[PDB]
Amino acid sequence: GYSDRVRQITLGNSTITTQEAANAVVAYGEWPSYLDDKEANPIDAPTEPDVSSNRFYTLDSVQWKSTSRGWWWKLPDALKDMGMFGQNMYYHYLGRSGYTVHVQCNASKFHQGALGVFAIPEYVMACNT
Amino acid sequence: SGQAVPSDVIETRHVVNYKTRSESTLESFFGRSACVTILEVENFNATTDAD
Ligand SMILES: [Ca+2]
Ligand SMILES: [Cl-]
Repeated sequence: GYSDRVRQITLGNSTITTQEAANAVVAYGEWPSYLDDKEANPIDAPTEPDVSSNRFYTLDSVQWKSTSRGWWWKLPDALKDMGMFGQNMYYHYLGRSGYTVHVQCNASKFHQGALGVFAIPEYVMACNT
Repeated sequence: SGQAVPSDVIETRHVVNYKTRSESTLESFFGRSACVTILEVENFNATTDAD
């Protein structure tokens, strides 16, 4: 019954379903976690907003055309205006976060195309001068 | 002097401090060869008291 193609993800008040997945990646084989006392740095009691902020935010959709060359976002920049996550981010000097990234693109059995979806640590890009 | 620490006046998390004051011991603070003077000497055929 259970399938690599069919998945549910629930975080806070938000759920995603997919019926045509291909497993899921856990970057570098490591699930996100809270910061341990033995690795901590700032000494103030942290804010852990939990379900207010740790939930699926859907960005504006983009259009894939035959002429599209691709798309980029940065994190946490892409979520800076997203509900209570954005408020917690901007009210504090310091923040850390893991992410579930869910990229959605359906077509038909008669369409063709392939998107590479990459999560890049420190994605530094070239300037235009 | 004032004695209060952050846990006295704010809510604090537990932070394990592994850092040491190794480099501010007197031995560490003074553990450098410092230039204290520049002397001058010469070698030539001296014909005057000054030379
Ligand atoms: Ca206290
Ligand atoms: Cl949209």
